[PDB]
Amino acid sequence: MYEQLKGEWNRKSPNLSKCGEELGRLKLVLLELNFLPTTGTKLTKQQLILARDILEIGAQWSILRKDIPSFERYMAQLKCYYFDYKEQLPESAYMHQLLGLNLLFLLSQNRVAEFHTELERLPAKDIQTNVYIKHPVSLEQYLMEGSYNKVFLAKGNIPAESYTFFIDILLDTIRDEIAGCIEKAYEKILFTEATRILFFNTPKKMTDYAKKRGWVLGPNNYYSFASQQQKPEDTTIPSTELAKQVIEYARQLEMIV
Amino acid sequence: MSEKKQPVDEDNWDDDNVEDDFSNQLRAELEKHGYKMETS
Amino acid sequence: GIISLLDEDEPQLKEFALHKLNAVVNDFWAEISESVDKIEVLYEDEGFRSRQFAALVASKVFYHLGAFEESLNYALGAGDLFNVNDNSEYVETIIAKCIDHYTKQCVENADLPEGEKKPIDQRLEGIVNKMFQRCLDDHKYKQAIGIALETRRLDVFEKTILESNDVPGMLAYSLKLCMSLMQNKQFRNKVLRVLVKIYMNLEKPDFINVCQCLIFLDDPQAVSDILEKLVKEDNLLMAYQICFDLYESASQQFLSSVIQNLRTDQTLKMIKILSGEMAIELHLQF
Amino acid sequence: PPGGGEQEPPPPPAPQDVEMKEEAATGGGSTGEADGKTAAAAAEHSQRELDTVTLEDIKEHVKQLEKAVSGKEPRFVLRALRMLPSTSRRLNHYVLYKAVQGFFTSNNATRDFLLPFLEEPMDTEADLQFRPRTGKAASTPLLPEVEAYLQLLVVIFMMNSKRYKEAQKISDDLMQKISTQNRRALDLVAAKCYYYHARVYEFLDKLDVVRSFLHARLRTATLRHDADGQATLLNLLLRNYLHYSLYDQAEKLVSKSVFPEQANNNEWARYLYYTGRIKAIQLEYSEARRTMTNALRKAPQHTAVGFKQTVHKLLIVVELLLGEIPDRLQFRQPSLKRSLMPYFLLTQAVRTGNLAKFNQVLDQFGEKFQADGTYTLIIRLRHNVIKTGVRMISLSYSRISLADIAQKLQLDSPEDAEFIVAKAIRDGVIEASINHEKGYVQSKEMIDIYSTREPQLAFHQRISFCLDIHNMSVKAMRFP
Amino acid sequence: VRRAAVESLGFILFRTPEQCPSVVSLLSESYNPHVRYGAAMALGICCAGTGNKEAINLLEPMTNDPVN
Amino acid sequence: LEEGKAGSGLRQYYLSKIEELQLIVNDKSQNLRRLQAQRNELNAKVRL
Amino acid sequence: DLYSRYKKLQQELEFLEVQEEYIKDEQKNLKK
Repeated sequence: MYEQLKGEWNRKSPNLSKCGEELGRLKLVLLELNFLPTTGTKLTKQQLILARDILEIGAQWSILRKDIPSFERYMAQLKCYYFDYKEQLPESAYMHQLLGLNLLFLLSQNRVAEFHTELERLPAKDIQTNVYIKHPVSLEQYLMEGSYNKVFLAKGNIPAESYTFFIDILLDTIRDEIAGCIEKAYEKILFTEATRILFFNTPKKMTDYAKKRGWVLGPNNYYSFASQQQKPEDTTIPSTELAKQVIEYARQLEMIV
Repeated sequence: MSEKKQPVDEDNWDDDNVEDDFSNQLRAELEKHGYKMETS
Repeated sequence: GIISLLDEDEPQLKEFALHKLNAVVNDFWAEISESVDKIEVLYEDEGFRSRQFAALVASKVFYHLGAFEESLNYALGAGDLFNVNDNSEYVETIIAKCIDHYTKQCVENADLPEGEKKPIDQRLEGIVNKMFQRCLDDHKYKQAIGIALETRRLDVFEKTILESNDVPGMLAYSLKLCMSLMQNKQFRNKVLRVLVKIYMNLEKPDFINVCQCLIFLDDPQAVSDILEKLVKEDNLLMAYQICFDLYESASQQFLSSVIQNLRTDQTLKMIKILSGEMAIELHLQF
Repeated sequence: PPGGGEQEPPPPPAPQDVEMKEEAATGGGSTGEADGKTAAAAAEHSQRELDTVTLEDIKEHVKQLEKAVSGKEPRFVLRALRMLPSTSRRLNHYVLYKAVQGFFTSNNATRDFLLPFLEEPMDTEADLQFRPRTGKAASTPLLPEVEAYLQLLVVIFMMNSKRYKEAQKISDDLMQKISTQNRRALDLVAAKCYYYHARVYEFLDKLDVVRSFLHARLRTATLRHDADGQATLLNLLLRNYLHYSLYDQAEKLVSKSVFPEQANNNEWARYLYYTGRIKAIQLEYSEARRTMTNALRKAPQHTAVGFKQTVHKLLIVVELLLGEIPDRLQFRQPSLKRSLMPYFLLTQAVRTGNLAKFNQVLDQFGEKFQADGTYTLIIRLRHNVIKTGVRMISLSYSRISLADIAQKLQLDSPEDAEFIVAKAIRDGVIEASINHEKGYVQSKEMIDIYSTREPQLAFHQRISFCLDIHNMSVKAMRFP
Repeated sequence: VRRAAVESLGFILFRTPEQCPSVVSLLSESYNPHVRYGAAMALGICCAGTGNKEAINLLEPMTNDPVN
Repeated sequence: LEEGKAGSGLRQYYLSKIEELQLIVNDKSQNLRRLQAQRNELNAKVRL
Repeated sequence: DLYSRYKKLQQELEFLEVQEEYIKDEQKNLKK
């Protein structure tokens, strides 16, 4: 009961037992009564103040340990607490970077249709202030037109916390797509084109895409084969179904009088 | 029939067909269109 | 957002997650439409604490999708937690299809009496006598007797006529039903002979009963018994009238069969009028 | 009083005559088709509904003193019509009170005694079999009850008198409407109440309680069967969730109730407006702009109404999200003069390669964008600012070098111009291909099998549509 | 055999005589006289002794037929 | 409510059921007399 | 009351389907 609101928050959290205490803290609050009606009564909103705060620090410890199904689990319940119908609910100072964690995660796993419909609930914070939210929507604008390099040159500027566990996934799902463009019929280049297009004068990334992808270095020459299919055709294939369609023509001329 | 979504709503007589195609590209049509010939 | 609570693997979070399921199932319809496999999961455990409730809220969400048999099959797995709730527009619509599925089942089962029938749930008659409990509260038993004719089950037809005492004439009205809109003749005699069982449990015999039943059931010993009863309590008024009605209505070889059961006064009186000679010459006289 | 008081005798008596015979002929003819020919869709139900939208809202707003509409409340305060003598005696009450109100002044309700003059209409031996008469002649005084527009303490009288009607509406749904099926009237009754009940819950707290009711209301509709019931209640349920600026659209994506299947040319046109906006916000631009086109060309039959100018408002944006734009201001109005100037000058800057003007007129006309509810153009149309030219070039040229498209798109760099062309072909903007061997960007092939293989895949729909016209003609032919 | 079809209508429908003028309304207006003949007897045996005036309305062109 | 609880329980089952049974009988009669007059045209052709 | 109304609407519905089937045959027959 009232279990360590700032117990191991500030300095370090190498805990696994306080994770079970946080697990018991979930068994405390969500077994008190409920959170569903929320009519009035600031006194029964007082545990709703703490239920937000324990899921915020639960989302803090989730990205501290990189659990992917858990991070969407805590954030959905946090978003359900900003889905409160009677929101008196004073502004927790962690909200803008917490949504920025959600805005960056849901950008990273290719929910781009879910990205822009998420942006409806933000009235004017995108323009006036709020660089926690302004940075991923400036990031998505950089993905719009043609500008790959402005993403990677704004890599060395995050005003928030480190964001590294998302942007490692976010750039990896960029790299394989450009790799997916170069694994087409674009036959052969050298390492300096993999330096220009992909990035990175020599790390072991050339070892990374030698084993993941193909790209064997020959006599100072890479190799990527033809991914073009044969396109088997007959073009008299619909001869059955076109013979079907004309049957229900006369079937709908006769027989229904 | 009100549908509850209403509430707001040669001078230029056939202008927009001309204007969507050509806007303001030196319309005297002589100073460059007829005057390429100093280059050759 | 409470599907996130369904992801975690402890039981005391499940029962507060499913308590919030049916609370907002009427307003958050299609959110559960993707978590269907999670519930039909949670359902298949035999160690889960509220698996019959999972059949309720699955029946709620297939009711939104229009999958009516899926709500039906999970109402079968719902246990008593479904039918303990009775005042809703939800509950009356999927017991409507349950009666509809059951009454077309027994018409199919009436075609094959020799085994090979279907295994049948028993809450579908637990709502029949519950509807009879409503009819106990109603005084109007004309509605529970309607399904009782349709369900092809006759002991509940006997239980509803050996009910709390309100007329024998209601049963007579039901008997009309057997003259107007009764279609089959195979179980018609069974309905028509279970009426004369309670008539012999009743204190007064009628006219239109044996004028309908026993000429459609050709039992000559049965009218020879019940008229011997009418002789026995010294009632030669209505025994005299039913012989003239039997001589007008019934056919040859049945009057010959019953007059054998006569000898098996007032006896010679009913010799002469079941031969029916005197009715002819007075009709000849007019 | 010598000026206007002498012009007080002309306004009552002909609206005391011909506006009175409106519902007298409507209430008589609706009863005539409710009794015999119980399929009563083809009557003056439709034209009175077109009148109750148009005519009787502007025929009267106030109760029209010297007893034209002021008399309607003491006229219909005494309505039994119960048995044949109770009909014929009320037919005498249709004679006597209309003679008194045509002559003298009857019981004038002073705008707040209208609800006790809605009690004895519901009271005084009123019937359940005359459920069109109760449903229509209670909802039709609610429009003078709402369009008085004073909006003070009548708003709760709005709230009471609708739930008076809706308690009768739900009880009619529970008490088994034999062969009339008032749902054909009760759909737009459920609309006209909930247009202003949505206003009331904009003047007070939120209208999710309406949606919890309307979910149960959509449940009892079409589980019975649909007779315009699923069509009306769905656009009502969709509008609040679109009106709320919360997330609210993936709720509509999973809304699998997409079959109203007929809408009498009026619900379907606005239904395609709402779902066209929905498919536009999840960035599917191709299917959105063609069903927005279908919504604009389906029901425009008005006189400068505004929502036609609103479906024309959103249609030009998604076409600027795919490049093409037609003539827009060729149907200019006294009110379209306000709303042509931002959007015509918007696509003026889009077609040219100017972005400083594009950012200037965003700053100039952003507050007009606030009134239209279209902030999101600045974040998603700056994509097509660079993509309009590459759509224009690849349609003009046939086999272009990437070294020349850099100056033509004035990008001043051939190395990233590969990636803009790569993104457009990734998005399917142009179907062309790239030769990454010496710098060629060639277009598609010639006109294909279009003359041979395609056209039957257009012909199959036109067979099926036209014989269904022949089928819907023949089936609905002979009423006598 | 076509007559004994349309003659057997009154044997199966005499209990409810109201349906019989509705169903033999166009059976009396075929092209062969044999169907029209058994149509006429079907009015005679479905409705036994009623003052119907609907079947009598049907029988008035039936007694004014070209065929004897 | 002796009758009121049961008018929604054991009568609302019947009267909601006979509603659509009333609609189709209403529907086919419009369909039948249409078929009647279409047959009366073709018989008027062949007999003439 | 209500059970007799439900049986008669069952009967009349299956009745005029049969007389609908008769006119389907005759209009098909008069074409030949």
